[PDB]
Amino acid sequence: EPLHSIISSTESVQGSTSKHEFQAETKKLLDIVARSLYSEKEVFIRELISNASDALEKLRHKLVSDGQALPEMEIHLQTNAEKGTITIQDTGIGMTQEELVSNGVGFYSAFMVADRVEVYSRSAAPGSLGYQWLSDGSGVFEIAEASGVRTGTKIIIHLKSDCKEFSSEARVRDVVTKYSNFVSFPLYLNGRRMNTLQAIWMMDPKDVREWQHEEFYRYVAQAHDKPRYTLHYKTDAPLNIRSIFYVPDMKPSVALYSRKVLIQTKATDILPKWLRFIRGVVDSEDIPSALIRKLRDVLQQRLIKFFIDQSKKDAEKYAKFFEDYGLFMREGIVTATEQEVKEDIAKLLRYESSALPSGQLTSLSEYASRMRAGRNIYYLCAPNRHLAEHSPYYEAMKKKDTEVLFCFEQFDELTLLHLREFDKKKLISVET
Ligand SMILES: CC(C)NCCCn1c(Sc2cc3c(cc2I)OCO3)nc2c(N)ncnc21
Repeated sequence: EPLHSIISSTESVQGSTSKHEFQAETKKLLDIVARSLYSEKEVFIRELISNASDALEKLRHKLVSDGQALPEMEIHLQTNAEKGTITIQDTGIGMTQEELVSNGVGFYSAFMVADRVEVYSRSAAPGSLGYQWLSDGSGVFEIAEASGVRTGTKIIIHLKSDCKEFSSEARVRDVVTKYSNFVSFPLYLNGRRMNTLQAIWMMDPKDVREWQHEEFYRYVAQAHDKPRYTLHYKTDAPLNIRSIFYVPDMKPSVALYSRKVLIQTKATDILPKWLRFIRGVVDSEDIPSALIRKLRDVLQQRLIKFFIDQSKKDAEKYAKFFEDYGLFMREGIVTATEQEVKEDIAKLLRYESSALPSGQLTSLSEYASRMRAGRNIYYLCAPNRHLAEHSPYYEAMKKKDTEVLFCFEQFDELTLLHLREFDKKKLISVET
């Protein structure tokens, strides 16, 4: 068995610790984080991992920048049921003495579950001394020079009396696989490797290719088919977004990460209700019921444009897509309030036309681009094609030289009825 242990008692303090009042901001902040900020107390494990990752990254960066060799870059967790402790060490960039004295606020979440926190840290900088940092989370911490400290940071948590659960390996394992499956550096628990998954949404879209997208699709959608559609969307311009969206090839939710770190597996609010058929992940740093709105919209127009290009890249596959998911588009159109929201989604609708061969579809805008200036969009629900063609109501439009849209289902017609008007033109039935 591949048992990797890097965690042991090498640290010793020769002198005495100097005592140290928190600054008036930090006392209140610590209590806010430890007693209010988070709703689930397990997330401390999450936060401490995040920090660890960060440390490691800038270490890595730094070294690769200076152009020197890379050491072991790992994150280790150790549980101890009888000392009743949980420990997290990283071999990343450490903390200088000033960095410890002065100030990664997620760290303080540790005091949500601990009644004493014990830290050993040593900067990666050349000729850096190790230091010990101690605190009961009141208003007093202690600082002392320590020896036998490895480069990086070791955080030892002495759990509260009824928080002993986080000294159990099974519990901690569950928490880890829950929030930290996609950690960017190798993570071990009690000697055993945990994370195997690659946060492929952080990648460059050009560097990810099919088998990866399939693996991840099956992961987040918990499915066995393949995605029929794939949109890898990165942006920094409006807000920060690293997202992947899949449309299942089976005919009939998105996870919210930030930090390559899970926040909610069921982010139903991140996409509009009519795009609930979409699978995948949204990763955004601008995420602490308002900005989620901002993001939800941003994703909505992004996805709409996506499906439009999909139409104009492969109209037959998109035709099938409209047959399998048009339900959601009609629902979303009727559901919308502001008009051109309705029209935006309406750009995804595909219907048969009198000026098109029976079987072929077009959109409203396509229709309009052949609509001779002069003002109205004509449609008609018949049971089938040839019945619409032989409707007197249409045969009044045949030699009147006008194109007419053909619906074959009541929900389509109700949709166009609700829509009322689309871009500088109203939708009228030829039975009016
Ligand atoms: C390098 C440092 C300036 N980055 C700021 C975040 C501080 N920090 C943190 S959060 C933190 C941790 C503390 C602390 C204050 C913070 I904020 O006092 C006792 O230990 N974790 C780090 C880690 N594993 N490696 C390197 N730095 C860490």
